[PDB]
Amino acid sequence: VQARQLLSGIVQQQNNLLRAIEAQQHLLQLTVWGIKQLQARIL
Amino acid sequence: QARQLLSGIVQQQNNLLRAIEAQQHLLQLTVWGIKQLQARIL
Amino acid sequence: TVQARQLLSGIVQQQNNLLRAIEAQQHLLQLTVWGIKQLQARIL
Amino acid sequence: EIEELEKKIEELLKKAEEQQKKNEEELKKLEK
Amino acid sequence: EIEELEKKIEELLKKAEEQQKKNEEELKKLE
Amino acid sequence: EIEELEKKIEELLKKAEEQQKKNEEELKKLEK
Repeated sequence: VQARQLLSGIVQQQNNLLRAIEAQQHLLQLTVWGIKQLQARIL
Repeated sequence: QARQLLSGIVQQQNNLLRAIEAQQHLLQLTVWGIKQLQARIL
Repeated sequence: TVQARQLLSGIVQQQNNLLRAIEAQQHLLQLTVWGIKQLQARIL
Repeated sequence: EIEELEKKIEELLKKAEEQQKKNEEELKKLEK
Repeated sequence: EIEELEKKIEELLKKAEEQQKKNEEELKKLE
Repeated sequence: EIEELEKKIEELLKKAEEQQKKNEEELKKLEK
């Protein structure tokens, strides 16, 4: 219980990283379709 | 002490690490897909 | 606390490593975004 | 391969979301 | 869409950098 | 620059894997 404020910051930090990774997932998935659309345009 | 939260945090860290590693694999594939297109497109 | 200080230190350093990994991936993702846009300009 | 990776990623993030809730509930039981 | 995602990601990472400094500071006080 | 980023990312992930093992070891040690 001494490390209470630290643990709280750690847990909030893990949600910060999770939200960042999820937002990157959405962007990565846009780039996946962007590449697929270009591949169709060539082929 | 607070063992149960700490166990969950450590598990959570492995979860995040595993997700980032999987994203890296996918990013690597998109890097090559772009290079292949640049080779066909210039 | 006084026990788990070592684990707390490792967790905090672990979060910095994950954060730095995610930030590097963002720079790479940013590059792939522009690479796609440059190709779209040449094909679309 | 891409679709297998998308599936894997979303499963891992689902697992991380469940763990985030459990951690926040365990943190609350110590009074945040 | 791309631009709102890049903006969103960069704000989340800045928030994580702020929290990283706070956690590192509190790890010092605890130590 | 793409090469330098892939190298840096993999280096950080290997570093994070080492600390994950270290953290799991230390968690196990917290037992008796």
